[PDB]
Amino acid sequence: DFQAVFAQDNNGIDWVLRLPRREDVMPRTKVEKQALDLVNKYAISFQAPNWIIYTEELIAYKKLDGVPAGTIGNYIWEIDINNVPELFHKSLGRVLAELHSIPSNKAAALDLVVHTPEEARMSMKQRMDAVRAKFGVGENLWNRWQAWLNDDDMWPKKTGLIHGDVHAGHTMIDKDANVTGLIDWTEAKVTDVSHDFIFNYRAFGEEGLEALILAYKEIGGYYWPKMKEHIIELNAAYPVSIAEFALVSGIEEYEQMAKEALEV
Repeated sequence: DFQAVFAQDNNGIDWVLRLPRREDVMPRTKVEKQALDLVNKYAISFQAPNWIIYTEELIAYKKLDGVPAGTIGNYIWEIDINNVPELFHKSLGRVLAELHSIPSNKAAALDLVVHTPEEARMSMKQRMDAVRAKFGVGENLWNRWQAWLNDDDMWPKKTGLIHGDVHAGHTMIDKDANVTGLIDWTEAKVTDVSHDFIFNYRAFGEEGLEALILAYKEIGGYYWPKMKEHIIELNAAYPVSIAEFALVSGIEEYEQMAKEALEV
């Protein structure tokens, strides 16, 4: 959908230019642009791409600081789970807490999706149902999901502005592995903040998840007693996402993957 071009300003500033490959960039990027504008307005403890050039001809922004975390010959490698710097979880907790605290009404005024907590729960229910109607779901997996869905103590009572596509490759870090920015904001919306914790669980296990929760809680982010359990059930609902991708992509490999992951 776009070619990426690095370059430098006359004044020595590094830039990223997005060359559009399709004639519908504007309505297809409007949400991302709005989200980025929002995040840049309110965030001060991390960077997000700031699209100060936004047209059909061109979308361009000043290059963020730092390097993406993890893998990029074969010089730079994925994060070593045996040796994660503590500053990593602490700083990601700081960043997510700031992001998740950005005023929801400001999002509601824009074209971003904004879920109350009840709408986030209902959203998960419907996505599960849709997926099941298309592919079916194994009995034990389905029962686990339903048990989670119906468990009032698990579900958060507040929603916030999330990034929605948090992975190592989307996290900009400095030399000390302090997170300094995030990229790729296409999934930004106001919803269950738990989505932004899934990465830590999957890449770093229960320990990493706990480290992140601890930092987030300590710096003032919204916390509830079953948060960790909830994030783990949300992780257990990943096959919904795989099935969703099979449906939209029509790619057979992922239909196969979906069916295997849905335990049918």
